[PDB]
Amino acid sequence: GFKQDIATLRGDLRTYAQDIFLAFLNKYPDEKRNFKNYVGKSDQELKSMAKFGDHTEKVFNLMMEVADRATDCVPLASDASTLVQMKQHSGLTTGNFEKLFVALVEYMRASGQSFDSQSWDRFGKNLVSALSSAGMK
Amino acid sequence: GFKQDIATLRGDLRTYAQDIFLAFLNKYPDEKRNFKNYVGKSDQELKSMAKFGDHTEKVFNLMMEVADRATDCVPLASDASTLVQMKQHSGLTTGNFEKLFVALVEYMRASGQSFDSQSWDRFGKNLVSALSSAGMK
Ligand code: HEM
Ligand code: HEM
Repeated sequence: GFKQDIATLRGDLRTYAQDIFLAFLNKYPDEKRNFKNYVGKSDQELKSMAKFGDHTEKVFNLMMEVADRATDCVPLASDASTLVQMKQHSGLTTGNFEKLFVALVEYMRASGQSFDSQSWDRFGKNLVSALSSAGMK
Repeated sequence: GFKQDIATLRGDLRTYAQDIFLAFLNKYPDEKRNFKNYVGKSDQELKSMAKFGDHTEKVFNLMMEVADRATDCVPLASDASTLVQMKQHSGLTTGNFEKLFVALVEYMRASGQSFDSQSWDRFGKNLVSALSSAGMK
């Protein structure tokens, strides 16, 4: 289930983080514009870029902690507040996070591994809800 | 405390894993003989190899899972058994693990962060005991 999935992703986190974030950027090409120097690059070029590798690893390290601290796929309010107050996320909305979780769930369903994709769908919706209550537009 | 330390380390797992492993190898150069692929290389050469980062991240992820499952810094006997039965740990003794934790605690005390270095010292001692009880020489 959900708890074992966190363990599965952590076991190969660098690979999963890059694969899932690329799936997001390719499913929603407009989301590349939030990032500098991502446009015009294929996936293998992105994986060679320092800031891509560093950001995606930090995204997923923290996301797995938020998932780990949730109860029944509902995140702690404090984790939602933490994500809203990050200075780097100045011009983000919940829609950016919504789209990331649609791509993540789609990646899990296509993967052939036994992820609990329904729980991740719930987790993504509940995190978006928490982000809005914490102050994200 | 200890539980926050796990969250700090997991937040930047690949970076901490490499720096701590290098601190171990450089404090105890005899231990590098166990890692034939890493002999003859400086710190920056090792950090530039993908296989070094990949290995240290996987190892450190498992160490954090063991630490997370411990009670009062006492690891589960089942986790100690997993570590003893791993094929890559054939020929290791509890002395190798003791040296790892001396270097870990030294690294935490020098880092200038608010790690609970005393709890990690206790966890290392209790892990060494559990490894003996699970069959390690
Ligand atoms: C979901 C969990 C996320 C976490 C934990 C997270 C975390 C971080 C962190 C630690 C940084 C470091 C600042 C830096 O050096 O760039 C950062 C920057 C950044 N993040 Fe995120 N982020 C998340 C989601 C997103 C999403 C969905 C977007 C969508 C656009 C995004 C866009 C950015 C951007 C644009 C930067 C600044 C780098 C740049 O200007 O290209 N993040 N984020
Ligand atoms: C709590 C402490 C430790 C944990 C959780 C741990 C875990 C692991 C894991 C998961 C692997 C396989 C990694 C991979 O697939 O690349 C591994 C390999 C290995 N470990 Fe450990 N280990 C620990 C302590 C040690 C110590 C103290 C030593 C020696 C001083 C050691 C020596 C080795 C060696 C030689 C390998 C083979 C690496 C290779 O050939 O690629 N381990 N360990």
